[PDB]
Amino acid sequence: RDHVNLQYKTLIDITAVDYPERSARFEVVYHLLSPRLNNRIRIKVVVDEVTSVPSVSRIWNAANWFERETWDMFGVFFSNHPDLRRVLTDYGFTGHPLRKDFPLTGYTEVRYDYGKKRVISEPLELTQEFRYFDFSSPWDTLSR
Amino acid sequence: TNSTDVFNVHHDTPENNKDTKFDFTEANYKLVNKIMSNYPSNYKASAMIPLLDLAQQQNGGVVSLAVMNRVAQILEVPPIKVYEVATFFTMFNRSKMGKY
Amino acid sequence: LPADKMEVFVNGEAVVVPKNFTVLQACDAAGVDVPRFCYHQRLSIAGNCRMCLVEIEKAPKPVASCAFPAGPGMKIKTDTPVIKKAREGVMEFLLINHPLDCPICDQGGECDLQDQAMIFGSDRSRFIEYKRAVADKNLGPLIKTSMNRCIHCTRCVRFTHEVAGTSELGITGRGRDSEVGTYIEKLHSSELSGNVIDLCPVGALLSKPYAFTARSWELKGTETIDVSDALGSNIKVDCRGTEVMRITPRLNDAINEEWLSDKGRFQYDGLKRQRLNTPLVKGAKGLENATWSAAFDAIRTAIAGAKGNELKAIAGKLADAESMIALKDLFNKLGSGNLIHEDGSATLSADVRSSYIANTTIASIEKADVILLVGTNPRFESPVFNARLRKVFLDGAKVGLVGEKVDLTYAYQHLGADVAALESLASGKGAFFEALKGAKNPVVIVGSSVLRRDDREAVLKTVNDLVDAAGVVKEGWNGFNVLHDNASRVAALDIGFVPSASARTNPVPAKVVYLLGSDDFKDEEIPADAFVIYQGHHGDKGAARANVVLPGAAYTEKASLFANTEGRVQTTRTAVPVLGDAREDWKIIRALSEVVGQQLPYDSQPQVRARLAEVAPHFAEIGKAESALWLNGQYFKGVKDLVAKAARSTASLATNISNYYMTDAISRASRTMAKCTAVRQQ
Amino acid sequence: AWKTALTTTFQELRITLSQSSSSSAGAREFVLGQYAELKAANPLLPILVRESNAAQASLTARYDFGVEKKVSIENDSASGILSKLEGLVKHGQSL
Amino acid sequence: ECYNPKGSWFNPAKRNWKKVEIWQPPQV
Amino acid sequence: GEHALRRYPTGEERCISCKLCEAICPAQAITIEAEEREDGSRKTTRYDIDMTKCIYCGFCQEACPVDAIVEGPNFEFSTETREELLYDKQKLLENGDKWEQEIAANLRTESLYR
Amino acid sequence: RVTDLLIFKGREELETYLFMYKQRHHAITEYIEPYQIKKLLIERKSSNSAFLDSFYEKAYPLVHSKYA
Amino acid sequence: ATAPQDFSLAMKKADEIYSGKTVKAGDIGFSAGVPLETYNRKVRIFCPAKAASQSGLGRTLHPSSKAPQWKIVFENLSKWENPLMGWTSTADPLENVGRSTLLFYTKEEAAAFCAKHGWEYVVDEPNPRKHIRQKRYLGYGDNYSIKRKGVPDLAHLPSNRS
Amino acid sequence: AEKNKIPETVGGAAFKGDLRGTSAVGLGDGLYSHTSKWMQGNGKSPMDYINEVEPIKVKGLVVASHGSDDPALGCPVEYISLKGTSYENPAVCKYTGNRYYSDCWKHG
Ligand code: SF4
Ligand code: SF4
Ligand code: SF4
Ligand code: SF4
Ligand code: FES
Ligand SMILES: [Zn+2]
Repeated sequence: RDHVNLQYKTLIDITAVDYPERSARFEVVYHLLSPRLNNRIRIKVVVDEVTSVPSVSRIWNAANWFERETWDMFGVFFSNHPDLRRVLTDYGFTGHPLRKDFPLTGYTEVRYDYGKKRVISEPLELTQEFRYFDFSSPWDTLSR
Repeated sequence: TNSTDVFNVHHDTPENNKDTKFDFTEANYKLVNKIMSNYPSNYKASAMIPLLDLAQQQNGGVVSLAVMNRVAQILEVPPIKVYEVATFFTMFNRSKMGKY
Repeated sequence: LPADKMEVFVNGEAVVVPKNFTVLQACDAAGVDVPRFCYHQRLSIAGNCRMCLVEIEKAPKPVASCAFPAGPGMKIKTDTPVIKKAREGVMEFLLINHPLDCPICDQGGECDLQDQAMIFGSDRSRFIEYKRAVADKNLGPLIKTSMNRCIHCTRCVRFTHEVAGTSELGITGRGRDSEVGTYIEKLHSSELSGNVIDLCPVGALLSKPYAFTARSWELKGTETIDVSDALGSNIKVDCRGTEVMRITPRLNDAINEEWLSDKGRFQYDGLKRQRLNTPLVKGAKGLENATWSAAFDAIRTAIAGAKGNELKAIAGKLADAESMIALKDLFNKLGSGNLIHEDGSATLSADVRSSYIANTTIASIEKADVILLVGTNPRFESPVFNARLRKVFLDGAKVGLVGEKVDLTYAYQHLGADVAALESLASGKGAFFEALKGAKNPVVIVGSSVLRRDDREAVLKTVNDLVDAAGVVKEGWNGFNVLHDNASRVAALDIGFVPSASARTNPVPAKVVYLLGSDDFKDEEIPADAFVIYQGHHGDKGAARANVVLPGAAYTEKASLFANTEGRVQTTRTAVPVLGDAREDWKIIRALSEVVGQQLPYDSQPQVRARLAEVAPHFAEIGKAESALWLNGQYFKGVKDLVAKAARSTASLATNISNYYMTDAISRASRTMAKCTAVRQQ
Repeated sequence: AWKTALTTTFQELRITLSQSSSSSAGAREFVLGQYAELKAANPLLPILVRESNAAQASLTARYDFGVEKKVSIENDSASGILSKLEGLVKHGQSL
Repeated sequence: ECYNPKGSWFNPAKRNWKKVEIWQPPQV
Repeated sequence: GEHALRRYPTGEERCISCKLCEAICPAQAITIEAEEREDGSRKTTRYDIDMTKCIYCGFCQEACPVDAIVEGPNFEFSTETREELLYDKQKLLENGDKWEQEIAANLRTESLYR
Repeated sequence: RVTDLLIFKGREELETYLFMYKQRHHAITEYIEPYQIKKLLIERKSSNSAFLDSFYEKAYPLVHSKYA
Repeated sequence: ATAPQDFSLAMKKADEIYSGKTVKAGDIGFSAGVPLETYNRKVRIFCPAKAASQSGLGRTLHPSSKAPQWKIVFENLSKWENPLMGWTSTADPLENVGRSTLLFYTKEEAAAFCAKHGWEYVVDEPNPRKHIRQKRYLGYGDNYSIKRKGVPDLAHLPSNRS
Repeated sequence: AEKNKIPETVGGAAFKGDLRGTSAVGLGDGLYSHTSKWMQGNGKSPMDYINEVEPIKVKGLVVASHGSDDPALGCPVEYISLKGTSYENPAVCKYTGNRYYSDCWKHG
């Protein structure tokens, strides 16, 4: 941020990518802008489920919500965060949805019951199941 | 302006069909034996084209299904080989032929 | 580079390969993938499609990898721009006369032509002329033809000649109007006919039962095994929802190279018909719907009356190892040893494994020099096994048959048609005996018909006499093989599902008979006043004669263990869920055991597998064939008096398979098999 | 003597052994030398010899009503195997 | 009240979309 | 707008059950299962579209090689129960019959551009 | 470390109720109602073992049952 | 087999530079926050075999293949038909997750993932594929060898006949 | 009867005695015909429509079929062999179902 030649005054976003094949599953990605240099830089920190990443909110105030979202979606803990709370998911949600091991539909479903005049959560049932269509070709080479 | 044979598959006809029976006459059979003597005993299928020409000459110019089956039996080969060779070459006529 | 191995350079990287490889083989070893259409590992090299062209620095013009022998120090270039241009040109020539039938082609998601067009072809065409047109012809009940889509590879012809051996298909014609198929109207007769459909790259040959029903991307594939026969062919069952849509083979060089018999391929049709969904208990009104508890109560009231050997068990062709060990433990707890297999070889000894398994592995039969087939038609019993016997015949092995004259694909010497000929051969009076003695790798294969013979003991003794005289069993090579026509036979022998000493010594009229999927029982097996419990998944002769019917899962719906004719233990997976109020068979038997008052120790599938491991250690080694100690001679020394007791019968060694397409309940339900049988019988 | 009585006592007899192992050498000697004699004395008795490479040698006898007694036969000479089978017969007599 | 799915109670011939034929026990 | 299966002028359905429209459907609103008809044609035994799951993108009209499936010009198709919004082959064919001429004119105009 | 994460998540669960993120009906549904239901439950001690009951109930025991 | 020489280079390099801290088996599954009955499900670690329709080797474990090919799959559960529309209905949350997204380069990677989450697993190795032609048709020359019918007998020669 | 009959093809675009590719749809309900599975009425089926249309005579051994009159407003271009075809046994366009036959092979 503060080097005279390199002035990345802006944090565009903070993101994580889950790689279950790796021992260090999560890759925390930082995107920055230098208005003076008219350039973009990407910073990656590779961690696992147990390790934590120090918060950079003191450097960029925009980080707070981005790190809260990363904690919600992927489960990456950010140390010394002012208040690390979930943002997007429903209240009481314990799973981290963007983890590759999380089901696309989730585990629970929400319905109103007439007997108990409350809106309640129940285990998932699907009238029509999600149809995964395997389109992969044996002859393709671009797949890494 | 296609030639005699427009079909590369067997076209059932009252003249040409399965029940039809073709066999070499005894003199033609002697000619068959002399033709075969030119090629080794184990590689007997080498005589397929001369035998098919002789059968064509006997049968009036048409190589029928009975002709192909008879040649295949004599050469101890699957009939599909004789079908393939009778279809590949031009002189082999698989349809009814005139006097000239 | 140890001796035979050489060094070759592919795209500037060193690869060590044997001398006998071609350019394509070394390219595969290098990790480079060459475009192919007509080359097939298990078929003769053709070289016609010309899509494999690569560059050799020595050669002026591009060469075909499949048919070009590799040489020491050869440099192979598969990415040079000339090769890219040649690939594109060949692809253009392949597509100029191809019909625009992709939406209506059942190869739509699985076409080599489309995929290699995308990868190794241009995106646009310059052809404006008239395309070629072909008229399709019937090749039988199982094969659909669209010869317009046919690229003139020779895979179907090469298969029909080299492997299937019916030699029905050929390329008739010259030039562009050259066509593939029978010149006459003929139907493909081999029981390996389905394999041409998989061998066909461009959907010209397609499966008529599986026609316009689904696309490839819609199907979930589960890798399982085929219980159609004792070969245990490895298969992949493709399912949409709760329905099995198609069955295709898997690669296992040990057992089924990559081939599947027609019965196994097309019997999934009979898995939707005549199905048992609910427990049925008999009343004055007939078999009627009942809950699991009520059926178990009726079985309890029935078993209470019976005692000891009055309880009798008959296992079927498709029963699995876990259900049989469950039924065995339950009936021994009740106090019964009357455990028989439906085939008719019930009393066959399970004492020594070498007696009832193929001691030579299926793969090792390739090295056989002389083969003797005793009382077996290997075509009907196992078509893929007959394909391998054809492969060894091609190498130059001499094959003799001591049974009835049958139409095996290869030529063989007919030693005799009756037991006396085998007796003479064992004594040493025979030219084929001097061939068996001379051979370094002699193989003797005895069929299941000999096992289901009233005089099996002395015939087996004669076969053992031949084994000892000709030395087919030696150090490093065991040439004694027994081919089985049923999946459950080897497993039943292994676990010990054999009548006990008391049952054989003092036959007792059964009062309660338990049918574990047995629809082929001999009618004398049930005394016609017995209380019959049928456990199974199709309604057939067994279910009709049942007081209580207990629904069970099929091989597609359960994870079960089966043993091959070679004894290799293989396991099924649950491709589709269980239908209605049906359950896994071992769970049914254990629940019945709790109901009747003799609770079985196991309560989970791994515990059942551990019990199987205890009864027979090889069951723990799933996927591996375990060698058998040659104890067959000591057994026949043990049974001296009995083999003398066995008499002579006025029967000739011949197969028991009347019709191949229908041999079990699933096949009998199948409509496709019925059409095949009607076509053969006309 | 007692070899005649296996049928009366045992419903089935299982000999588990390893195909090639030092622990199962005695079991292999027992099966390749006395199995023929035991079968000759008890023709209708099922004596099941089951083998695997990692299998652990044992001698199991099943009595009436599913009672099974397993005796480990590892690293025991062929004579000891015979003694252990005799003990199994005596145990069956006790039942 | 004109169009309803074929599995509806209103449909004259209501459809149970079962893809397996079930064995019918023999009479008496 | 509202979807409609179309027929050839002879009265034979244009659909050939390629199943591409079901593969391209972003919302997975189309379920198709087919068979060989007795004459020998590749025809669908089932073609149902969930209009409560449709997003009216028009991708299915783009993927169809025979112009069998089209999004018609009708936007008045509200219903009083959700079951009536689960269309099936018969309903879609009836909708194609009702709007045939308008759909044909629109397609003739649209063919020039694409 | 896993203990630390679990404690942080439990603190979040407490904070939701304490800060009125979750509502009264949420507390009724997820804690109070099931606990009261368990007290009010009368069940017959099944003579059948655990295997027999699940066998009678469903083919695949791993699938859940609703409104048991 | 040589090298991809693309983004996969930096991918592998990020793999070898970094590493994960060891934890007791099953501890991470509690951190995940999913229902604990999920880990009661059994796991099969396998590589798909080649489809018989196609001759491409990409999907197989072959040196040509540079993509993850080992899947974690869960056992199949009950499926039924919607009474109104005949759609396939299910209650399995883990129906398609393993097939669709759980792809691993090596069997040990999938085993590590399963042990980390606490799933019991059985690894099935693919049947080995060896590209060895048979001796009868080892090469193109073998098609037209004397093996077909033996060396030609010369007893038909006119000199030998007479 | 239909419950134990083998599924067969009439043979307009197929052969008279072939198997018909069939899924298990309608197997529980008891429907065994293609049209019964998807049409519950008593109206005229599209197969009845296509049968009513008559085969068309053409000259040559190959006919180009675009389905409709305009090539870009119908089925993909198809080339159908007219050899061994007559009014009683016409060739069929797989996309459209139109029937064609020619007398040219008989040298006419
Ligand atoms: S073979 Fe392939 S390219 Fe040819 S029509 Fe069929 S799917 Fe299309
Ligand atoms: S039908 Fe298939 S296998 Fe036979 S020649 Fe044509 S493309 Fe090749
Ligand atoms: S418009 Fe789009 S979402 Fe709707 S059916 Fe067509 S493809 Fe599916
Ligand atoms: S509507 Fe069109 S895209 Fe959909 S299945 Fe029919 S022909 Fe194919
Ligand atoms: S694969 Fe070699 S030319 Fe066809
Ligand atoms: Zn057309």
